[PDB]
Amino acid sequence: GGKKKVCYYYDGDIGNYYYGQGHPMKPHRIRMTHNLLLNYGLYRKMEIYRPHKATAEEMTKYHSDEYIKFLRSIRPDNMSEYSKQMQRFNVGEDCPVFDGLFEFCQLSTGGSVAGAVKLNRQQTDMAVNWAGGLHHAKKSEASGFCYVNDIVLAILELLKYHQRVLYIDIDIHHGDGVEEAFYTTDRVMTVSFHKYGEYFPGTGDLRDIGAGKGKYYAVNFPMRDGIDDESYGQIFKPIISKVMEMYQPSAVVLQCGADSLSGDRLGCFNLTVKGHAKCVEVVKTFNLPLLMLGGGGYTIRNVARCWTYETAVALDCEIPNELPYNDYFEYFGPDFKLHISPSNMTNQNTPEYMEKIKQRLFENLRMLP
Ligand SMILES: O=C([C@H]1C[C@@H](c2ccccc2)C[NH2+]1)N1Cc2ccccc2C1
Ligand SMILES: [Ca+2]
Ligand code: NA
Ligand SMILES: [Zn+2]
Repeated sequence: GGKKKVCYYYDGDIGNYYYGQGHPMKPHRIRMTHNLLLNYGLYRKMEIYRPHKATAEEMTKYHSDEYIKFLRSIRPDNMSEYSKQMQRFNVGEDCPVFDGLFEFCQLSTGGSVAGAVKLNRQQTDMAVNWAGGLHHAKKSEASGFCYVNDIVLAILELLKYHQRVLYIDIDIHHGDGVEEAFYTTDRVMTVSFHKYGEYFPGTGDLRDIGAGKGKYYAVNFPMRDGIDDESYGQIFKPIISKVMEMYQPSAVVLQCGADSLSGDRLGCFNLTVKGHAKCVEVVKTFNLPLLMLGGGGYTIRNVARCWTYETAVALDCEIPNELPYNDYFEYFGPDFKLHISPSNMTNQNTPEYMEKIKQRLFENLRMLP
């Protein structure tokens, strides 16, 4: 279906935001990604834009005015004055107050909304925002290191021009904030694959299918530890194909959280970069306007590898396994290769479990008109 025009969103300041000592979320991984893909020469094939800072007006298309006013006002130096408000909005522990928190939100969000605008205007086929994908943020509360739900905001932008928008989430966590925003509408179908069972956020059971007009428009594929490329690949393509057939969206948002990779400091899946990127390849085959977003990922060398390779996939550009020299070269030792190996961990997702969950979701997809 041809090679695609790709617009890529990046602000060079993003890597300077720091969640605090010991916090596993490292915005610097976005800068490592960017530097790696520049050193592969991928800037020659795509348009690179610096996102605007999304305004409080843009954010309150979804989020409450009280919550956004709080995020814009809270700082490490006035936290004592806001103790009550911090608890109301779930800020101060997993979602710390840090210097430049609101600007981080603005840049994360600006990339996603700007990409959606570019898609709406038919000026690109794909838009990429690796600083986006903050799927846990809720209307009036922070959650799981997420403050502003850039994904929901981008989908609201797409809904100006698209009757039906499909959201797909391959982060190891359930995309609960996105699901919740659109749970009672048929104008967005949310599809999340995630680890389920004693695992954050605790949502995304098979049986959560939407409500009201949105009944059957939320799809959740709960998984166990140790899922591998072959097991994931054999459910992802059939599920997404059936979704595309039955729902017929006109735009797609794909959250590419890299915490579903093998060796992730917080995740317990066993995907390689190739296995993760196969999801991008599958979605790309439908030739629909596509917004590719970031997400989790805590082994930062593997995040940079993953999103570099997925940018190359978006561009249909073959890149060598030998990493080019770059500003973070030592982070890619001891091998200095792009691709990763799976671990020897047991896959707790038996082939029968995978088929059975698939069959249950197919029964739900038969309820669409
Ligand atoms: O990986 C996650 C969530 C965050 C989310 C994200 C993406 C991009 C930037 C900020 C945030 C990706 N998925 N986690 C939530 C959570 C909550 C509590 C203990 C560990 C974890 C890990
Ligand atoms: Ca997910
Ligand atoms: Na929905
Ligand atoms: Zn995650």
